[PDB]
Amino acid sequence: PISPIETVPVKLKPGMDGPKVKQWPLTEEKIKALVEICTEMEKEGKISKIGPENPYNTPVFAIKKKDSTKWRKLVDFRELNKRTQDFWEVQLGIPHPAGLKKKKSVTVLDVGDAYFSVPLDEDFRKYTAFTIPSINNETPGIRYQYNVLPQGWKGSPAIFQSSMTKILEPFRKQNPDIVIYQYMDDLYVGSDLEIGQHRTKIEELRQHLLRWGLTTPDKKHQKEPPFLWMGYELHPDKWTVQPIVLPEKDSWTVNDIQKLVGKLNWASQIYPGIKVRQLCKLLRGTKALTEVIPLTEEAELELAENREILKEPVHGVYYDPSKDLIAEIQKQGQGQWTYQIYQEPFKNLKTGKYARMRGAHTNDVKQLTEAVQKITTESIVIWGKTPKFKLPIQKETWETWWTEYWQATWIPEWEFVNTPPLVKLWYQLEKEPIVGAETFYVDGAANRETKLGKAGYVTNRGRQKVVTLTDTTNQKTELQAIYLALQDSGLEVNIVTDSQYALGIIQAQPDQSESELVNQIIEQLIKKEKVYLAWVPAHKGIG
Amino acid sequence: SPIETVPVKLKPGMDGPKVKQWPLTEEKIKALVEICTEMEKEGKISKIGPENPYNTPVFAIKKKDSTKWRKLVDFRELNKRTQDFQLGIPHPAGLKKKKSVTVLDVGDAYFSVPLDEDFRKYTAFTIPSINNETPGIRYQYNVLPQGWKGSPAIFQSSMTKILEPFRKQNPDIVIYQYMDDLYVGSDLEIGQHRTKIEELRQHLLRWGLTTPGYELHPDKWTVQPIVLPEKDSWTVNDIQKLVGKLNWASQIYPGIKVRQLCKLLRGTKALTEVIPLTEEAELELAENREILKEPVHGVYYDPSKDLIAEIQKQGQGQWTYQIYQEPFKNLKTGKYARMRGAHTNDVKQLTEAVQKITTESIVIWGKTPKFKLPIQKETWETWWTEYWQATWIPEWEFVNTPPLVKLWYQLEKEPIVGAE
Ligand SMILES: CCN1c2cc([N+](=O)[O-])ccc2N(C)C(=O)c2cccnc21
Repeated sequence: PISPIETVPVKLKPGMDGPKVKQWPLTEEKIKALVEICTEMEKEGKISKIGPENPYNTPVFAIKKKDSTKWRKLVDFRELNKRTQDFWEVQLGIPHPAGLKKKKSVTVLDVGDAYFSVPLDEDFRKYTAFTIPSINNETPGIRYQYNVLPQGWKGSPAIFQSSMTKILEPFRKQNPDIVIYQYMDDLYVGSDLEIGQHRTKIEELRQHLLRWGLTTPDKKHQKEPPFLWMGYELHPDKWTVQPIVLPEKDSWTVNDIQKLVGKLNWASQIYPGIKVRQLCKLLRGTKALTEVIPLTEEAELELAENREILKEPVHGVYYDPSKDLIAEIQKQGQGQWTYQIYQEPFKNLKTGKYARMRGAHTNDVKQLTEAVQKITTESIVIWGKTPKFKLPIQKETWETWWTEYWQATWIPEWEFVNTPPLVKLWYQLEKEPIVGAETFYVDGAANRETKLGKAGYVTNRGRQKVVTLTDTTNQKTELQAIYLALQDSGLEVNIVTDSQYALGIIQAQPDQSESELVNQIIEQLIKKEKVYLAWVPAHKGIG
Repeated sequence: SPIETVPVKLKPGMDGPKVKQWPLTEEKIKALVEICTEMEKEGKISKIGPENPYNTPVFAIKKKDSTKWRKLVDFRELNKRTQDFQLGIPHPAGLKKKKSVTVLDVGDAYFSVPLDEDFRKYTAFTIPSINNETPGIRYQYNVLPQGWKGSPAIFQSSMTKILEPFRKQNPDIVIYQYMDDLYVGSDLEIGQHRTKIEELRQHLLRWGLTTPGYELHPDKWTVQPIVLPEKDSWTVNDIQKLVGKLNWASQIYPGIKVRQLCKLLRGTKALTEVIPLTEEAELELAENREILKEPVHGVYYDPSKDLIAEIQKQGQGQWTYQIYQEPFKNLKTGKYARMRGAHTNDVKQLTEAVQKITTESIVIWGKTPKFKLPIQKETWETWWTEYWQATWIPEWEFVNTPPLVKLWYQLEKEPIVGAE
């Protein structure tokens, strides 16, 4: 049924004109059908016939919908959709189950073909014109146009949403103890009323929309809890993680592995422990997407251990606003953190994990800091507030690092939690030269073009060394110079270099890096008891 | 209660802003919901549909000495896209020199004035909902928006008139309007300055708008010299440190030389080894201290070029900055110590810092600097608004501090005792 709602004014993108595409030829059956179907909505006032003063056209198709050996229709609005203006935002981002509060009951109403309930701006209707031909392409084709928002058209979702919002405003005002959330063509209503009462209000609302032409579905098929809402199995009092089925199989294709690793990765958010390191290996060197790969037994043992993790199902709890939010984090490995946000211990609202590709140069604390921050942003998106943090790092350690680090950084109110393993400062360069320690003056150079270099050092104690490198580069050389001094030095060492990169390290004091070389240097820095590193400008006298 | 409206337009070719709303806390979505239902009533804003695709971020803040939430919109994008423009707002050169200046919030004035019907769309904004459980509440401005650049433009006239009598009756005072504010400076002692300011409000209040230690003190903002250390005896290490500093510094002052000191540095000696200064080193040094006793000659501000502010965290609560237009030709530079109470957080300290520096830029050249911040975007975006308290918002980019530019400025001079 059409409705008495103000139409939303709609225009084509800057300087474009309506669609003008030809209509495919059709079987006696696919034409017969569409003629029946259109005469239908035609009588419903949903679509109206148009003459030749309309030069536009969109391709109508006919496909017998599954589980109905009866004929249905489909209009191809691709082109019109290209030429239509943009709207603000149909689907901001998805609400997360952990952000809902429990309700005694939740009911869903199918405001189904309600797109055909809302009317289309009269002016725009012309662009929606379409044709039903005839058998032998006689003379005319039977032409029509939508007087109502068409299923498939770019604007339908947005307009349909704003419309429904107006329409629910009065009911919403009178019943603030009730909750409505529209998503697509489903009205999800929930509340804490005694069930009879709740039943009553829905009927009320059902009559309200009904005043607006928006008819609701037969008893023969209404939906009931749990609700499958993209990934979760939602109950009014608790949510549950819907089944993740790993096909146990005989022979495995590259592609299959990709999809497999895809799913397993989505999974790890809720089930950390899931792993894919060996399963990823089966990819190296793959020549085709359909080439079969032999499952290394390291891969069997892993594929196995994951079917087990995905056995134990998981249930979470909804949000209670009268309680504090707690976010706890753990470092699973280098650059790997896991977290769980909960209100009542062991009663988790949400969990997740992060892998941090070392990149240029970082340190564990900096990395913790980014975890907190990523967590902090998602908490604000979910519960409009940020968690109290329980963190695996001492207050002493954090104070030392941050007060001195070169970049501005911060961590919201938090508290140390002694859950091993704690994140700590792997090493710290001394601030002034060490007394009673050897001093290596290191230097390294390479011919940019030939990639031929030398690296070495001489010390205040008489020692010296030098090495020749093939296929090297300048930075490598300078670094290598530093590596050697570290290797041959002993527990305490002073080292002078004119390397630019040394300035980076002195500043950042990274504990991870992309460079296997910087990494070697770092392992070395860690082993020492005391290291003072110093930079002097290049090519001046100093040496 | 409208008037005839001045048509505003987007610079040619441009299209409206379509900036995304940053997530907000419960606390502030509530505050804005209230703030907006009210203004909607008063006819200042109006709900809109989906047919409007533009958007600009919003948020709420509270001024120190304010415990009543204030709505602040981010119009930087709109402003960049808004045509420039008889009263056009000129910057004097007098408050740079005043003994004191006072900033006044006259943002309220604009809401009286209607804004052209066809430019309203471009002012669309959104109050988002928690966990996206609801769609956003979209509004748009019917009157002149606060923090928009067209706003003090259009209200120029009304403003000149409103003021003239305080003006002509006190030409010993300066008044500067930079967007939602009015800087009011005088050399008159505090007694007369404070009292004369209050009078000025009353002068304003009288025409309608409420217009609200704290006092500023221009050109007490002197640039400091770089002082070089002094020891009884120098070590290999002190010299190396000192030499690396000077070598870089010579990009600013080309008369700084490092050869006689570098000489003492030939020879693989132990860093803790003490070295006495050759009389040739001693002079070269004394000669550098001199070149350093004053700012580089030749740096002149150029109205048609962007102003740039760079900050370096120095640790222990300290920060150093430099305003310039051309690298190494600084117009001003300085040191900032953390505000009492910001003892556990950098983002707090840094936004305070940014605010003070922007203010001075305004006073001096009436222009906001583009900032270069020693912070990761994510860290800044997540928490900057929490502590922001100014009607305007300057431009910024996130960077990585070269270690050298940091060692240099740490060297700036400080009061022998302080201010007492
Ligand atoms: C209150 C309705 N509802 C619910 C809310 C919601 N939102 O706010 O975005 C999204 C989905 C949703 N669904 C489908 C529910 O089943 C539900 C379950 C428990 C509480 N509120 C639930």
